[PDB]
Amino acid sequence: PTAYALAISSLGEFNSLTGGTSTDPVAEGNDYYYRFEIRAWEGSSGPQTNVTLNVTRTLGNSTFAGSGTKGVDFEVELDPDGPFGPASYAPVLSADVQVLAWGPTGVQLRYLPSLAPGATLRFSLRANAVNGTNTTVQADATSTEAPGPYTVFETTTIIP
Amino acid sequence: AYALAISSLGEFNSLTGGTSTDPVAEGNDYYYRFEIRAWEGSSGPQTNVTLNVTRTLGNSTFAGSGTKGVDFEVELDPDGPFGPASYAPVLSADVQVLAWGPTGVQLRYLPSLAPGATLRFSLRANAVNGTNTTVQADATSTEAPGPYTVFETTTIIP
Ligand SMILES: [Ca+2]
Ligand SMILES: [Ca+2]
Ligand SMILES: [Ca+2]
Ligand SMILES: [Ca+2]
Repeated sequence: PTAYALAISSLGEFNSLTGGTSTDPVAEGNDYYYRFEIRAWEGSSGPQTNVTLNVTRTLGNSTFAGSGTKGVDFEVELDPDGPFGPASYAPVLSADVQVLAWGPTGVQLRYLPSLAPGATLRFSLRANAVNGTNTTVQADATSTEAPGPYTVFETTTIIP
Repeated sequence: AYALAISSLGEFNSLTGGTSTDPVAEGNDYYYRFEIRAWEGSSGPQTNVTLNVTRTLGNSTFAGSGTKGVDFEVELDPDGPFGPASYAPVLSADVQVLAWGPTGVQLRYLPSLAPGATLRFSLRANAVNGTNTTVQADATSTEAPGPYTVFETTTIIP
């Protein structure tokens, strides 16, 4: 059997930090947002601690924007019962997310509360579009109990 | 003149609608969803818009022999995010299945894809193992060869 497991998925690119519509391609000089989901297995023995997202630009010239302010540069929402219950995504408190790194090529965010079995976190991250070459980002999820690696690669077409 | 985009939408427990999944338990079916999106600034419509999906890691397989409405679905949103028209299924004859096997599928949309329009592809897979499945999805057209590629990953509970 298995004690703990995590999943990651890309949801694509968006024109707003929360709600709004999907985009890609994006015109050079515009802000756009990446969204990723980290999901705890419903069969997990208990809560998972130090659930971390690490996102790095691998290709292209788009940069993660700003200095890393919650509600502007990034947002983290918790769906407490995931797809197993009718509770919706809601923003978490500022004190629940630690910004371990925030730079143009790389961000790292840790969720401090434990993540219950079946619960899902949605991360939204602001980028600045630059160039006529595709931007690719690698997104990696870990917890103390489930180190992974769990990795996706999302690609954005930037119109020059 | 022309440009295309691709995005992963993650994994689902149904071919259309239902809810998001991942992790998946071994022995269950699940569905990958990908979107190909024509640039709204494109000169004209784009022909032979193709999705190629291949397994890069793990043991999960694309399921069945490639029957529309069972193993895969293609939906068109004719104005994409720029207009309030929704996704609707396309006719069986609008989608050419160039390849369909356990490690690889290739699907071509035969009508031309208008500037700003989006295609959403759903593909049935069989979950096997205690190692992550990774799939590579590539989009191409005649006028925007790309290739444009994403890599989506599924946790399989053994
Ligand atoms: Ca996934
Ligand atoms: Ca819920
Ligand atoms: Ca994309
Ligand atoms: Ca629409």
